[PDB]
Amino acid sequence: MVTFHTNHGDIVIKTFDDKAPETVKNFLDYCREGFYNNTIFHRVINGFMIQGGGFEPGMKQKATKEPIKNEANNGLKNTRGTLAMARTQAPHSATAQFFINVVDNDFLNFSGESLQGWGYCVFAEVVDGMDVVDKIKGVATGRSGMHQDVPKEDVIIESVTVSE
Repeated sequence: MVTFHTNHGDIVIKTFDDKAPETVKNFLDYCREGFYNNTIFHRVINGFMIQGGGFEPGMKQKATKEPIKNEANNGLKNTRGTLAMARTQAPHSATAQFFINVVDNDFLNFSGESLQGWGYCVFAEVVDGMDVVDKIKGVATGRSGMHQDVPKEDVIIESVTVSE
């Protein structure tokens, strides 16, 4: 288990260690190294997802490790409350950024090992604090440089605690 301590409340998640082993290891290493301390949910789209783990306040992107393999061919679906890895168009490009699905986002799901099919790798699920996720997803947002859906007030991941 892992708890995001945000300035809107605690989000408790259970990792899917068997189904996305490299994603979960990559995630837990960032957690333990403090990488997510004082990052924000920088992209918030109600009825879609909330995305964070990349930027400090002022959209100062953090330096990351080399990207990880996409494990979305594990068959796990981007249903409400699941966590998945954000990434660019390249399927195996994900680094630290993740998002929480706030609806069932069936269109994000793996359908084939290809550009358009690879989809987004689910690696954990919220087990407590979906109320906090539902508060964050509804905050006011706006533009910030080349970025859209940036919360007008920072939604800050203050720190992460690991439970074993």
